[PDB]
Amino acid sequence: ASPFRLASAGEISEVQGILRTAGLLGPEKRIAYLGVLDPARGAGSEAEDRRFRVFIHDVSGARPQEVTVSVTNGTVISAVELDTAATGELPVLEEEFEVVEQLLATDERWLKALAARNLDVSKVRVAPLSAGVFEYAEERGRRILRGLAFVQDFPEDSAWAHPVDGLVAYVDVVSKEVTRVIDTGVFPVPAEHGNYTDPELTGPLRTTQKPISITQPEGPSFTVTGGNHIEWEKWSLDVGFDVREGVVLHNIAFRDGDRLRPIINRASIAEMVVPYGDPSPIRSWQNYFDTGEYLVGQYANSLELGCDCLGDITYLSPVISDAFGNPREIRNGICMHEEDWGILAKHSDLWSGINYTRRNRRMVISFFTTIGNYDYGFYWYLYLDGTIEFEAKATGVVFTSAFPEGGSDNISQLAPGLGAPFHQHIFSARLDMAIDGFTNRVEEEDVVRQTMGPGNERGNAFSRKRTVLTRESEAVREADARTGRTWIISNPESKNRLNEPVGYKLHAHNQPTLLADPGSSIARRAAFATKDLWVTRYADDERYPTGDFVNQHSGGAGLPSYIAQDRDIDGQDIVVWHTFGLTHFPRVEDWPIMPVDTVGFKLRPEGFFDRSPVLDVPA
Amino acid sequence: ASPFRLASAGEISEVQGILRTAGLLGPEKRIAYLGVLDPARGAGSEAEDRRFRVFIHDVSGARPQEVTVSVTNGTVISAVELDTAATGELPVLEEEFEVVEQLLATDERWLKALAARNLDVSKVRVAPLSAGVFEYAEERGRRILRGLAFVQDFPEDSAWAHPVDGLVAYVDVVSKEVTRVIDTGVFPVPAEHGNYTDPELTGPLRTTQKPISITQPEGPSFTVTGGNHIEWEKWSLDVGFDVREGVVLHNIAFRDGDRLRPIINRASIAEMVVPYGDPSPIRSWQNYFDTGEYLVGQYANSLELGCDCLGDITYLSPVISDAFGNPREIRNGICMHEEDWGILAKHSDLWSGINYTRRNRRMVISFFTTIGNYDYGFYWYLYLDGTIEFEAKATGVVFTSAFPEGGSDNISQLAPGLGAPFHQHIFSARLDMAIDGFTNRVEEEDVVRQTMGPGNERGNAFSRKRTVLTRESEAVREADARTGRTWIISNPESKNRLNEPVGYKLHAHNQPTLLADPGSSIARRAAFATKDLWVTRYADDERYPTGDFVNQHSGGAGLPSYIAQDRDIDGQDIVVWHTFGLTHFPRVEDWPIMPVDTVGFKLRPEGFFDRSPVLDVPA
Ligand SMILES: [Cu+2]
Ligand SMILES: [Cu+2]
Ligand code: NA
Ligand code: NA
Repeated sequence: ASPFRLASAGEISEVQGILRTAGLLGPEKRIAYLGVLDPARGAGSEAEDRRFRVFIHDVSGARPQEVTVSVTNGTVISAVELDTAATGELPVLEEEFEVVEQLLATDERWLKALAARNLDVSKVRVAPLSAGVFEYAEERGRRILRGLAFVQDFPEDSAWAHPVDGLVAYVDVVSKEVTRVIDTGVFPVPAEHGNYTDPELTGPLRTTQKPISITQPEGPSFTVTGGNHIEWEKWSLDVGFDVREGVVLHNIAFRDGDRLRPIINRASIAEMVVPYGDPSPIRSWQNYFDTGEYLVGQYANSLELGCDCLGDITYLSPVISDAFGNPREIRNGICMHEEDWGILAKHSDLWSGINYTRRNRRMVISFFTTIGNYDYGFYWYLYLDGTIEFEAKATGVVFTSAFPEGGSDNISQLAPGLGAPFHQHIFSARLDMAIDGFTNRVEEEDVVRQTMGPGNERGNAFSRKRTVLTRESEAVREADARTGRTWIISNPESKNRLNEPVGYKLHAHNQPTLLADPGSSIARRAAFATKDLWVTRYADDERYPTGDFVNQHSGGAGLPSYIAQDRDIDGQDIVVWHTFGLTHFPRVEDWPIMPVDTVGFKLRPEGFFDRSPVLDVPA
Repeated sequence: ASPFRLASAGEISEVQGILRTAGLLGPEKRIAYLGVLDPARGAGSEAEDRRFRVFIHDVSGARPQEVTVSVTNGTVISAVELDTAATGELPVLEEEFEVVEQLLATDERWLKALAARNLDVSKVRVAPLSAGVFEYAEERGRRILRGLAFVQDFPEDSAWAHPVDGLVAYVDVVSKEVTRVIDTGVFPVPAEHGNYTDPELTGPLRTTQKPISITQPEGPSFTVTGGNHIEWEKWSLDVGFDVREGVVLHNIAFRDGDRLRPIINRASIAEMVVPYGDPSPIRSWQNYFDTGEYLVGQYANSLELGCDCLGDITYLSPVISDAFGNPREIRNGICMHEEDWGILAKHSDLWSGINYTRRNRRMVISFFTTIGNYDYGFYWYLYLDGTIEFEAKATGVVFTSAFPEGGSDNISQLAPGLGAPFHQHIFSARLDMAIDGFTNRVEEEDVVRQTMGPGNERGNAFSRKRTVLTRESEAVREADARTGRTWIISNPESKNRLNEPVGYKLHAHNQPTLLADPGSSIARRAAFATKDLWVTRYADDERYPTGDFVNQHSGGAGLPSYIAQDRDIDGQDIVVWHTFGLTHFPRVEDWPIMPVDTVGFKLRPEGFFDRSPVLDVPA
């Protein structure tokens, strides 16, 4: 059993049948989102009712629906009609990716724009880009995708090298009308290729790297039971998978002697946004919610042994729905392994003569996804000493434009005539805290400087302070790297042996948050991304910092709406949302394919244990 | 042949023989410091004379001396008497460590303080602690160590568990006088032991950890020639070792096509200080410059295969002088290895159908040192993509105190009665830059937010600005994490194919800098630690941010004196000094032996290459 087990191919086919028989899955319907619902609070005495939540899109434009289905009983529990002009459009479907390019290929404004630039339509790729919400009054209630063009010179060519600037199209994918074709001027299409597998670009391959062999003679130290339940060096957890969020960790706990102590109830990356900083109207509207608009889990890669994942790997192969409700297995979509992590603790003592050295290790659960030109690896780490860590790895090909003659304040030049507009990748981690159980609170810790004076006559003293966040209206926080600011999640009703409330300290990377003007559409639609830390009271339906239907929604859904409830968070069931991101001014070294850059955060035990928890590690 | 070769055992004897011949190294003399001198500029082309610099301590108190000698010519190049009362005492000798406990063991005042607490003198360890510069007029012209006591109940007991608070003693280690014994009250000596190899505290050791086997069947991809010259995956450099700074990197360069391109001429950790923030008179004077006062290189551990350095390791065994001028080999004091570093670049393309993955690696050069309760690992990494990184790893046992009844604002409780005063560990990296050669300049790069308005009507635009630091007076910089501030070192006379100055970008961790009041003794003596970044014009004698003689030296030397000369740094031979540190509020988890915490920095190529430099890495 386990009410936390991964969705099976059978459950997904059951959802399909159930929907099909209740009349909700006609020829014109598409599954836009499908995932398992988590167990409600309490509810632990009751046997599984496996439920699935489903967004049904209608290609004719009739109303979409949100449907909840019980798989154990074979019934629709509810179906609600969606007013998308109110609550937002449905996520972008894989099959809609093509539709932008095909619709445009017969539009005469588009054909004429290509003809002016001497581009063969059969060689012109169109990226299917989400819309946002700007000043275009005809777009309200229309399902829109925007289109930017890239030239592919041949089947295996990297079209990203050949952007067609000065030209953008807006397209109603439902009515199949091109609503606008905006041409602001021809710009040369950058000429050089970006084919990073072409010997002409690689030059001769290095023969100098000798193999590194990583093996585990006696197998790994972790177990997997029930399909997805891990135990490893005192840690216990379940590894979930959602087509929108990707890997999601459930019931993170740590064995302290006799007791299994809970730390985090659910951890996920609940949204991520890529806002572009170029004020040209070709691009000034682009802001991709890869998570909320495109759904990152659906494009999770199959990870190749010795290539994506090196060493003794245990795979999970999550199953998702396609657009028709058929199960699709993502084979080896999640890697799980343990690795050596250097020195954990070391001391050679001058008085005892004892020399002591122990090594560290971490458990790694990861996947890797691809959304158009980006690729992102999501990695969770658990260490021996109780630390939890997340890390995002951003690679792929940068999104390109022309580089204007006489330069730019908003774009980098990567190759002759080729630009890469400035942008950010900003993630939100939603951490439903359970530090020794659900009664938690958050404190903001600052370092406190002290003035030389009485009490401090040498002027060496320094201290720190902690401020409990008591209500949601005062739980919207910014980083302050100058005063070493962190946030402690404690349990005021579980004390360690020194009679202090047990806790975990969140260490942020303190990177810039959203740069856009606060009056922008993006600052409203991705308000989560303007502050580094938010604390909300737990509620079942408060899932994403951006709300449930991100595509084309007007603003303030999600975290600003939740926080407006101004609920008690002081010693309550609470959820922490940490914003963290990369601000990317691309470099020549990022072209034609980019070296991984990274960002993340970590949580460390802060008086959680009664002493170091790693004294029982052997040499 | 190598002008950058490590010191040999012969070279060291040679210096002792030359000093002996000169009448400089009689029986009352000690070598407090000895290292090889780096070639002067335009040299190896002017001369190639092999030279050594020595600080000679005199155990009778006559003035010490600084002496430069040529080991090839067998001559003294210069010798100067040191007025230690003005320019600073010499580094503390390993052989002075026991002197403090020894002199106190027969002092009536110390014996009376111990009696009052019911402590057997034979059981009481005293830590030999640097003295700094405070308000004690009898200290002028005296070589002082201060002492703090810890009880050791048996030969293998960790005495750190048993601090004897309320008591401190000052000792003139040359005249063998105890100058003061301060007793502010009896404090219970904390009772629990902290013996981390004791099964009482360990519990049964885990049997769950399976082995991880890391091997290189065909050997490592790097070569080592000339004893310390490394070449690895396009990188080239020389690994030096100095008794004060530890491992030092020379001539870091990167082969780009048919040129060896310099990046960094010399890299080192040129100081690191541990200031304490407890206002108790027992501790308010403590600030240990483990580099400048104690010499971290001295205490470099012999590193054991498996255990300290895992995988296929090539060791160096640098050679240092003893206090008598005899060579002493630090067997296996430096580990060098390469290691797999996860994904380098990855992309699955929706149009070309090509899936591409490359793995990263890094070359690691490290040592690990022990200073008292103290252990630090210094790690330099070079990545395949051009990135250079430093990491410091801090572990050991925390410096303890009593925990006062009624709590503390400057001290954490670790065990019943057992305190750990708040302190920082702050490092200074001295980076003698050579970006494509010596003509370098530094630019401070801030993100620029833009106001919604004409030219940015949607309010999405963001940019950045870069400010050339032209003169030393302008080049004392602070971090600003909110505006994502970094510093670019570029060569205005060396342009990439896009006609931009080639450069490297420094990414700092933006941790708190020195917290002490700006009027404190420590703020002046560790002035480098109060700012994140400084830039100086290269000068042979400008070596340490704290000057040559740190022990009992007031402010007046080092980085603020260098800066005052206000030299041109815009397209010149320049040196970057980067302050970074950990602010340590100890936690229960740190006791009785602390898990590694880390801090560091990195430099990444910024338009240095003409495209990615890792397109030639094999699958
Ligand atoms: Cu980017
Ligand atoms: Cu510390
Ligand atoms: Na919670
Ligand atoms: Na230089």
